[PDB]
Amino acid sequence: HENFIQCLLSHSQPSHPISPAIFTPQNSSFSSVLQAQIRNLRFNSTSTPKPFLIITALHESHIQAAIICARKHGLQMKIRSGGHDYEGLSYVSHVPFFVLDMFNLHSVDVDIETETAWVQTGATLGEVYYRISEKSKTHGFPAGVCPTVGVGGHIGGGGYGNMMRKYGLTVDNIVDAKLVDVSGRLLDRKSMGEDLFWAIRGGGGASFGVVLAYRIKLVRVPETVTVFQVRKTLEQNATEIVYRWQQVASKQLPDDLFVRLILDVVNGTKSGTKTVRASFLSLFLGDSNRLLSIMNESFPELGLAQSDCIETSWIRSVLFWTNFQIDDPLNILLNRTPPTLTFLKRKSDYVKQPIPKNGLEFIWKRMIELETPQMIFNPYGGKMAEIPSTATPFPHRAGNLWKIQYVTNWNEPGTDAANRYLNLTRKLYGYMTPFVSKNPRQAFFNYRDIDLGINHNGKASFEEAKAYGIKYFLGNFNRLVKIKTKVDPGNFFRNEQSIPVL
Ligand SMILES: *c1c(C)c(C)cc2c1nc1c(=O)[nH]c(=O)nc-1n2C[C@H](O)[C@H](O)[C@H](O)COP(=O)(O)OP(=O)(O)OC[C@H]1O[C@@H](n2cnc3c(N)ncnc32)[C@H](O)[C@@H]1O
Ligand SMILES: CC(=O)N[C@@H]1[C@@H](O)[C@H](O)[C@@H](CO)O[C@H]1O
Ligand SMILES: [Cl-]
Ligand code: NA
Ligand code: NA
Repeated sequence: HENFIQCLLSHSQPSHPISPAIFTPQNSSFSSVLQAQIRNLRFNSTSTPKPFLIITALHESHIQAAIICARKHGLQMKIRSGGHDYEGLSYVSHVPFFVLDMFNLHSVDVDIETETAWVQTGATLGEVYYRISEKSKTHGFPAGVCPTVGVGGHIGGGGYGNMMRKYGLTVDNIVDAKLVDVSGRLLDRKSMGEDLFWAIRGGGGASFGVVLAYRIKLVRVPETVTVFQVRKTLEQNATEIVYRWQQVASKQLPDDLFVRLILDVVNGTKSGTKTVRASFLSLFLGDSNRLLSIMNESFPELGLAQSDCIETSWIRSVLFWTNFQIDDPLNILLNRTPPTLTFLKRKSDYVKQPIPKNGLEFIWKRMIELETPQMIFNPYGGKMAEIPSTATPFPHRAGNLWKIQYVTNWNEPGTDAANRYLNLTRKLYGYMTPFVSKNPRQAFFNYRDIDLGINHNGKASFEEAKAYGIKYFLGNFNRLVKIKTKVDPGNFFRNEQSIPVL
């Protein structure tokens, strides 16, 4: 790989030297640089394939170099921003590969006048939120809950958060972007064209190029927002409460109200026994009095009271939504490292019809017998129902009541232990089949699941890619494929779930 390392130095601009950005295993730095952006401990095992090199891009020129050199030397590049990829596809590969690490490109330039912000893809959601909140307590951006998530993957993959019912996705709130293409041209919306600007807003940036920055459209948040978390076990009538949630959370609750439902298995009231806990976690873009009127009318079964409501800034709602204390200092959002790392599996599903009470009691018995899997239900409807399926590569719009995330975490290392938790996760997904979308079984790209299929990027690539691509992108998969064939016909930008060429 020394002709590649030489091509990189060969392409170095003298204003921004590439050498301090190149790490090979002979640098004693290498291990911690690889490890710094790892967010799934499954992909930090000794047996996990390591890149032979990491470029920690310090300038647009380092990206241009890495693309041009990797391309003429036929090398697999993995782009990494926040490293949250649930499958580690940003830092893991079964062919020899290097990682282009974007974390040093984390500029956030907030313009409250135009309600916009130029955000480098190496920035985290927490840095973006922190930087908005420093200029204005009445602006925000409808992205994800996890402060350490990277902008690159989050927006690339169609990121959502607790204001999607009001403002839609992250990708519904982009005015411009900067991207380096297969040719090493630095492009913006204008030079990139509407096809590529569409593709990188939910179609997985890493199939099309290195996104350097999104220009994001900020949104108005109220001077006061309301949050709550209310927990109900099966013994507190959780079945009736969940059942009612299903009928209102996407369909009836005003667009200002997001009520997430987290389902997990906890110790019951009788010793040794387990029960299902239904946690209702909410952001209301408004005050407790309007919320309490909504909930008394549309969802009284939750028993939401004034004592459940916390009123705070939009920025402190973010803290609350990531289990940080509501009085924590805001700069905790600048920590790029989560307080806990675990072994984890994620899958997703979409629900299009409410689960009958019989079906919920079914799920409670299955969840109690598998103990560890949890499910998170994220209501869609409001703006998510108003945007056409074609507006972004992300297709899941009207007709979807909610998105399920299957959440299985564990601490025990080793494949044997992994296989057990993966198996539990696959079983709950299996049980959920009749309740969730079918023909095809919809999936959310950002909840990446290699169980949906692996693109080996040879002869079979288009065939293999259909297996996850139709699930992620439904009928938009064909447009992604057309655009991929035009912007990257040689499939330089590839990964285990990349958009294939025709
Ligand atoms: C909470 C937590 C704790 C995690 C780890 C993930 C979360 C999350 N909460 C989320 C939420 O509330 N809403 C969401 O929509 N998603 C949430 N996620 C998932 C998260 O959005 C995805 O995992 C996302 O992909 C993370 O992005 P990242 O941190 O940038 O992750 P990677 O560096 O692993 O990259 C992911 C993926 O995108 C490609 N990529 C990264 N950077 C790129 C640039 N600059 N250009 C092009 N492509 C880029 C990577 O190659 C990889 O394929
Ligand atoms: C983030 C993390 O847990 N990384 C571990 C590191 O702590 C451990 O010491 C190292 C062996 O030296 O192996 C890594 O996977
Ligand atoms: Cl997560
Ligand atoms: Na290593
Ligand atoms: Na109402």
